[PDB]
Amino acid sequence: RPIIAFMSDLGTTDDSVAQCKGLMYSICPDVTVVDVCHSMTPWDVEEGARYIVDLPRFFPEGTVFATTTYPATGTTTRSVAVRIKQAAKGGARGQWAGSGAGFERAEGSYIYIAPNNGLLTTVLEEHGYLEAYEVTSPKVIPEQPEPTFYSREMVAIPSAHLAAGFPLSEVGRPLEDHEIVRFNRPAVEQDGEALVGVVSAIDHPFGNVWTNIHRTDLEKAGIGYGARLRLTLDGVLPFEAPLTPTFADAGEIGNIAIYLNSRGYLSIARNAASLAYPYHLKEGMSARVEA
Amino acid sequence: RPIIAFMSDLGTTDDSVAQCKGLMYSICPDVTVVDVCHSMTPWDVEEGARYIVDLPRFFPEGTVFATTTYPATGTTTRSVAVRIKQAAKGGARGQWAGSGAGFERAEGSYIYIAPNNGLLTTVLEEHGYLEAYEVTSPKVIPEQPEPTFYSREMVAIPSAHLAAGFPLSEVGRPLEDHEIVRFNRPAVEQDGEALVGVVSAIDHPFGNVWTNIHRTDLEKAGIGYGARLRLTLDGVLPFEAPLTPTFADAGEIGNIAIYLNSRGYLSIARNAASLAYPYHLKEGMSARVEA
Amino acid sequence: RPIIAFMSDLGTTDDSVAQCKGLMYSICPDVTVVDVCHSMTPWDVEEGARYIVDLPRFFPEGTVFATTTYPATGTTTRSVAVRIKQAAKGGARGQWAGSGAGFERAEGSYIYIAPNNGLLTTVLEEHGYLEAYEVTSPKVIPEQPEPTFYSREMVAIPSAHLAAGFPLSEVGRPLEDHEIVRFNRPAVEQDGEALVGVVSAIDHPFGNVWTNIHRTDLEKAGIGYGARLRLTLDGVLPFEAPLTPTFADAGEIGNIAIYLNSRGYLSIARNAASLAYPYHLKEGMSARVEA
Amino acid sequence: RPIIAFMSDLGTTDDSVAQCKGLMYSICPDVTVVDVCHSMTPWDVEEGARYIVDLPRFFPEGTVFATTTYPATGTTTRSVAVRIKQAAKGGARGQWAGSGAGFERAEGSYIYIAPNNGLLTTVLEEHGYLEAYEVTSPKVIPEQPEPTFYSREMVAIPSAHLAAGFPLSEVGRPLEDHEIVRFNRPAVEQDGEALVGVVSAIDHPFGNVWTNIHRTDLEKAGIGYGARLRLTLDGVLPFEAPLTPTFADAGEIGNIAIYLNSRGYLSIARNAASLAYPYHLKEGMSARVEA
Amino acid sequence: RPIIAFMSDLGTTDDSVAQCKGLMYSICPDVTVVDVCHSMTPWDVEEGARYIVDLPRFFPEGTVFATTTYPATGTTTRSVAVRIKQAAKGGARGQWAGSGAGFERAEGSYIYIAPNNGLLTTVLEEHGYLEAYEVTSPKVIPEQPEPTFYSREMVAIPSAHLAAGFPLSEVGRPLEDHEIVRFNRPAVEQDGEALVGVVSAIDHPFGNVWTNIHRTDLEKAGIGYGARLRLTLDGVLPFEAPLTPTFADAGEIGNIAIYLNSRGYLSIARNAASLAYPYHLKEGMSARVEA
Amino acid sequence: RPIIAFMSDLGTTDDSVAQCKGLMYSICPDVTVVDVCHSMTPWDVEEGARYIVDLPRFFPEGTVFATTTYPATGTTTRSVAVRIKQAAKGGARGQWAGSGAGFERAEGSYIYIAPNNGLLTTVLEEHGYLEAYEVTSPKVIPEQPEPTFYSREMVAIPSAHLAAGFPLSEVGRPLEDHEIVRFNRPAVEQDGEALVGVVSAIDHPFGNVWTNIHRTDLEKAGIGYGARLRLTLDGVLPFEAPLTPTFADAGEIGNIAIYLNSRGYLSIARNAASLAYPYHLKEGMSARVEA
Ligand SMILES: Nc1ncnc2c1ncn2[C@H]1C[C@H](O)[C@@H](CO)O1
Ligand SMILES: Nc1ncnc2c1ncn2[C@H]1C[C@H](O)[C@@H](CO)O1
Ligand SMILES: Nc1ncnc2c1ncn2[C@H]1C[C@H](O)[C@@H](CO)O1
Ligand SMILES: Nc1ncnc2c1ncn2[C@H]1C[C@H](O)[C@@H](CO)O1
Ligand SMILES: Nc1ncnc2c1ncn2[C@H]1C[C@H](O)[C@@H](CO)O1
Ligand SMILES: Nc1ncnc2c1ncn2[C@H]1C[C@H](O)[C@@H](CO)O1
Ligand code: MET
Ligand code: MET
Ligand code: MET
Ligand code: MET
Ligand SMILES: [Cl-]
Ligand SMILES: [Cl-]
Repeated sequence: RPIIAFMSDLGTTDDSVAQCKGLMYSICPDVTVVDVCHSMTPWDVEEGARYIVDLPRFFPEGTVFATTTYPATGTTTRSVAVRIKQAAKGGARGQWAGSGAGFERAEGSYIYIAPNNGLLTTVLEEHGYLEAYEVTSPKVIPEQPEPTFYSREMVAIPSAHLAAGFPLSEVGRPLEDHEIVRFNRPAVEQDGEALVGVVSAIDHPFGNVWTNIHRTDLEKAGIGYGARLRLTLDGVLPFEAPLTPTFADAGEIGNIAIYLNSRGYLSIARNAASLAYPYHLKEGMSARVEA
Repeated sequence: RPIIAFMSDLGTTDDSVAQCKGLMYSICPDVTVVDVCHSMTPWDVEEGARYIVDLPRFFPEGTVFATTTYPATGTTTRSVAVRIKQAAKGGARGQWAGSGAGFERAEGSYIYIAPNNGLLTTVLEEHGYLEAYEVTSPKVIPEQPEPTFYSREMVAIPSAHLAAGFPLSEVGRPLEDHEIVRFNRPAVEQDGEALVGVVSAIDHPFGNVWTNIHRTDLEKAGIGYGARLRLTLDGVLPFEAPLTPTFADAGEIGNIAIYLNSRGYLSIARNAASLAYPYHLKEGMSARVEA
Repeated sequence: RPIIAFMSDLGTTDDSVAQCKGLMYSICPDVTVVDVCHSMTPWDVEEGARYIVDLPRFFPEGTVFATTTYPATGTTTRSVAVRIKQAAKGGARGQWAGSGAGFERAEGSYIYIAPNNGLLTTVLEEHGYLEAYEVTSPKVIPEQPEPTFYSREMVAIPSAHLAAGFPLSEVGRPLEDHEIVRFNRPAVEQDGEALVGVVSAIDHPFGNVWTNIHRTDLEKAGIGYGARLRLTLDGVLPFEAPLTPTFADAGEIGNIAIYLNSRGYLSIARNAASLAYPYHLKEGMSARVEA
Repeated sequence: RPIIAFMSDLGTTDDSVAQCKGLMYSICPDVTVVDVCHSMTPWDVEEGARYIVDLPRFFPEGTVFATTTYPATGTTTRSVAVRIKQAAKGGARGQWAGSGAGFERAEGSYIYIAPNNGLLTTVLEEHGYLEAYEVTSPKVIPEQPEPTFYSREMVAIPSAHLAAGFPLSEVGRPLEDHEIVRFNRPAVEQDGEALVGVVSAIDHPFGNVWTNIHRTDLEKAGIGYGARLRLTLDGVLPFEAPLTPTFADAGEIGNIAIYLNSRGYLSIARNAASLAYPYHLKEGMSARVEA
Repeated sequence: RPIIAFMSDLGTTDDSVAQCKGLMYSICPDVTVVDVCHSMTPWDVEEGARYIVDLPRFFPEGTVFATTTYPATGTTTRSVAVRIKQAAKGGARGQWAGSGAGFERAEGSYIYIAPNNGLLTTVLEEHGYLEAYEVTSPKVIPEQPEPTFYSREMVAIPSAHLAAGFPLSEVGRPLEDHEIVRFNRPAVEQDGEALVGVVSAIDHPFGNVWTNIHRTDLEKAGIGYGARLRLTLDGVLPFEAPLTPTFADAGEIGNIAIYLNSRGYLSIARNAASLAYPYHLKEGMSARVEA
Repeated sequence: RPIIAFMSDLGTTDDSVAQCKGLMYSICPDVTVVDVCHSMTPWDVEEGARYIVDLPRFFPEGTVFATTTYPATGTTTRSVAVRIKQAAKGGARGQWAGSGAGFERAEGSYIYIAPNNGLLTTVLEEHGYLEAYEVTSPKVIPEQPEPTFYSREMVAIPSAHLAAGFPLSEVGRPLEDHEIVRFNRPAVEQDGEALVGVVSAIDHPFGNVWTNIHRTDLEKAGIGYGARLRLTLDGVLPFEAPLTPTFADAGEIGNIAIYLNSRGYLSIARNAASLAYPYHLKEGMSARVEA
């Protein structure tokens, strides 16, 4: 039972995704293709990264992540295929996913295949890796790749060979670390007792607000649950709430909750109401926090 | 081949759903996860109800409906898991789904697992139930549920245990009826020969308009096909048309059809054109019909 | 493990699709359903055709394409079921899809099932057909089809019987060619050295612009890679770029690329930026190319 | 203290209008300039005509109407200057305007000055004219008119000379009737008892709906106050109300009133609420009335 | 030199206003018509009131305010004409308007003429009045008023007779106080040290935010300039700033200023930036303040 | 008959402007107040400059230009009052405004009064100045200026004193040149034969596009009428057209005209259609022209 978990920016409006899916079933008859999502902001590798980094602990070992936004499509660049190290505990407290105590996932048990454009930055940082390869072998990519559709040609297709048991180290030469392109994570700065970060995303469809201010960033300025926090978005909209586990802790429908999202990050929202949408709060706006 | 049919408000923009799907495949290797939809109006239990109520007759016996919007996530609340009684004929005339005479579905053959927040109201109304359970066992929910992601923790995960043959009655104690939270259906009033109801939905992507005025509500005011109806949306926009089986019965492209939707309810549309969109007609307006 | 590739206009907002999916699994237990996409512009047969015509080469032989937009739902019209001839090479160069030299696909290896409203126009013209049939048998459609939901009753349901091995020629009587409804493809005109066509689509979610000016139309005005082209949308926005394989060939981010899309068509876009969205360029504007 | 009543499409966003105003005061020191409005849809002569045709009765005799939208600016075309015949009674009943029995206005008492593009169509047809002239004299237009600003140069400037007592017949040679450009008024058709017309305008800022169905058109289908009318916009929105003098006659706030607007035309609206705005009703939709 | 100051909801899109203006110059040849504004929210008497209440001290004595929104147009209701008592000091500090020490304005020196619908509520409250009259005399209103245009017929027209020296007390019988319709001012409540009020308007075109929390409301909870204030709009967006005279006091471009607007009311804004528009802050949203 | 020509960003939605106008009539009974416009982009000094610079040649000698956006309101800053030198020919060829040969305007005949924030930059550039003064005297500004309404207090009021014959040099001390705040004009660069500039404005309500590429900038690259120009907005949308006097020169409705606007600058539009609006072209984009 092989599984390819598919993430791209191909959208949900035409047959793009299906074409990849057609190819995946054609290469690996028994595959289950799990859509991650296909609707990220085109070419936004940083956004992409957020969608792919938290996956491994949820999927059965041997799962293959075909993760792609490919602005460099049709160029000589080639995909990188890495087998990640730890599945890594994640979440508001840092645990294994699943029922009971969660499902402990053995190391070396997932492979990502992605453009070598930085998409895998956070994956590599949070999970580490055992081995990394340039996807150049004509046994796993087309001999005449479609100039514009490298998401299909240099990702989908070879994700399928990988799902189908094609040995990882045969896709092309090993890549040294400096050859795996990285992007720079926007850093969280401890100026004063405060923590400056950014709204790193809007949590659709609810309009919850997500900052890049991680738990660890918080537990080092003191801040843990119960703590009365002042959170300031866009530099002008301040907000006050205690840090709480969840939304209903805010009290009435509409009230502000400051909480840690399911990825471990300081977030803000309204209890059973959208905070972002009425106020057009958006990704890229700054975000300060202090108790 | 166990099937989990998945309905949520998780959206289609991040890895939320896939996280759930990963866990599903991990708990129940053989599962086929069928998306119902994941783009309901967040926290709108009434809306969600409408997407899950008519499913059972279309799915193979033994299907599990993982259905969730969970405003109460992170609280002490626990999901309910019911096995429904009748699959229940549905539709504009009330029939079994499928080719020929349709496929009759044995009683007691589907289980719903949902927040105990009322999402299951109309399900229980239309289908009745054999047994209902508080989803509390550590064998089918996390010991450390992610505060904010109870859709994953108290729904996805346990739906997978259930698909996997985990005995329903072992998820937690039996729930008495009064403990199964219900919402109140907004009622249709026979004031005069008229029927006041409500636009209960816009039928996306077509812009057809659906009222909570069910057939039985109509065949007790007399009205059946052929009948010349006056329908009045928002209290201001009147409409005249015979009740007809379908859209093309309206005649020319753009003409008004008053008809009965595939769920059995009084609806209005334009023949091969959108009624709702040019006029900004919404889920929530007043609907009124007369002869 | 046969496969139904499903394309419709039913949207991703309600349980419509899943109802069809439910029936599919019910009729053909072992089916894998592949979503093509379900968010075509309602009733736009020409658009739908675009989404279905290039699929055969991608899917394993025996794949069944349930392709539907059905404004004539509820009428006496009956769907057509064709087995296509050639899987037909496609793309910017005209190749088999897949790794290596691609996967050659035997003829007579795919069935399309659709409303007889013209959706399969391009299919039939680019792939040809071996045999065509009116879908009338009670063995594959309901005895009381839901008047408004012929996508489900006259497509999904029977697509499932055909996936399940139901002999194609037993769905209903053979249709003669003139009975397969055709729409008229907007033609490309060689007025001068120029080539007048149309923006056939906006390529979502990137905002690339696609014309109905096919490569063949190009290679007979001389035009091939390297050529400096003037492309003029809407009649007033001219555009100058050499015809190149891909986006990055435009140079800096934002630069215009004139290139052939993955379907073989002349297209225009910006390198890692949206061309269509900032300027509200929309399908249907004139499009012209010349040396 | 003579008066130039000024109507144009120059907008209220730049100094365009004021430039004309500046010239007006410069040419006719004692002028009072009355803004009619300057935010007509650019180049829409039919709309402009609506704004200028009913003014004469309101202004003191000798008033000069500088009325302009000039797409032909910078060309050899020259404005027409007419002295109108009748000030012409107007309104829902047909009366002189003002207190008491209103202010009867002598004939031959107002001059219009406009592009010879058809703007004065309705003017000439409802008021008649005594004398018409091509505005060609260097005594009233520039010797080097600004190519793009013929509203200023071929209207405002000369309107000022005429306000200042410049003899009308010395602006340029007389024009014969056939040389005064006319546009064709969309006609109201008595098909049955019904009356087919058009939504001629949206009455901003209220959202009332105005048809080109004049009272006279009404009083010959029988229709006068008290009559129960069916009015049908866009072909599908029917509407039922008695024809009444005013809005409050509809009863409660929000209720539909069918009434005659202040220009004599059949109109529809909501009592102290907008009819057109919530439903995006727009000028140009069909409009029909009957008993 | 008589002046009529004109305020209505007639908009700036057609000849409505001009028709009134035509009539005004016709009744009172020497009048100067000063537009106040014509773009208030139709029928919003409370909004209207805010536009008319602060005027008297700016205009030369004898000025006449023609102030109208007239939902009751065409009914038997009649306008009220009042001569107000004091011109009343206004502003952030409460002073006479003008150069030097300002222009002291004698009592009994302004008349308002308005629908008797409550438009004059705040005028009457802030300025008091000497005498009040029903405008019924056929010497100052038409004998056949246009049903729909009472703004013109029962306001403009008789504002002009009043400007023209027609004795106030001749317009119709005196009205006792209980006959002058009043609306209820939304009250500011001292719950705790805090002051609950409302955003009473958005200050266009800047997007400054205006509350109904008057200076006096502030100087009674202590609050005066310098004071560190917490201001909470919509119940969720808190804000902190010192109360300062003006915008630049906020410091950097973009910073929040809490200040008293030119009408005396607690306001909030961004220094040289819009506060309302990016966040879609709107009239009707609550507004708390506390130091 | 003294004229105050008024330009501000006060908008047209409240009584702001009228407050100013009231004071104007109160200080200078005989004044005619001419609105320039009041809807400029708040605080956008560059924009405002463009609305006030070309006025003088259109107004009678002695006219006073009250021109204001005042971000610094409430601060110690004080307005500047200058008497300009030349009225300065303007336009697409450079002429006096008016009928015949136009009306020559004597030097030293207009005064501008404005915030000393740079609003007057291009005025002083194009017109030069004879004398400049700090507006400080209590005789022409309030002793207690309203902190927030310096447009009224330090502009409207004193413009009225000036219209009223109050000696310019008595408003406050003479200002040396370096004390008259200037902004920097964004410059046009002759890189190659090309001219890079900027869309300096959208010409509302037509959607014509105005560049800061002045005629003289063009007649030194050679370019005069007849010349075939390539113009490139936003760096992406190219355009080809002869330089022509006017719009109709483009030929058919909708065709592109490249021409020189009434202020002398290079502009682009569609003949009797909007260029800017369908394409969302904005004040601020890059403009580039070549041959
Ligand atoms: N106009 C474009 N500029 C830059 N990159 C683009 C463009 N269009 C598509 N892409 C990329 C992203 C897809 O994942 C990928 C599919 O191979 O193609
Ligand atoms: N702002 C919110 N307030 C209250 N509850 C919220 C909020 N956002 C998401 N949720 C809930 C509902 C999801 O279905 C559910 C999935 O765990 O999470
Ligand atoms: N308003 C309408 N007029 C005509 N046809 C409509 C309408 N809405 C849906 N449809 C059709 C097309 C879907 O594919 C189809 C699903 O069976 O339903
Ligand atoms: N793009 C354009 N095409 C054709 N005509 C236009 C355009 N813009 C303005 N106008 C005209 C009409 C104004 O009344 C007039 C003012 O003289 O300028
Ligand atoms: N549809 C309407 N419902 C209620 N009131 C309306 C409507 N249209 C106009 N008005 C009012 C307000 C104007 O000031 C006034 C002009 O006399 O007419
Ligand atoms: N938010 C603001 N920040 C800074 N200044 C502002 C603001 N709003 C108005 N103004 C100024 C500019 C007006 O022209 C001027 C009229 O007094 O008031
Ligand atoms: C708490 S909402 C559950 C889905 C959400 N997007 C998340 O990952 O946390
Ligand atoms: C153009 S890159 C992404 C694939 C594209 N939507 C296609 O159909 O080719
Ligand atoms: C309809 S009430 C306001 C006047 C309206 N705009 C008219 O033209 O009559
Ligand atoms: C401070 S902005 C000046 C105009 C504003 N609308 C007011 O009355 O205060
Ligand atoms: Cl991040
Ligand atoms: Cl108020």
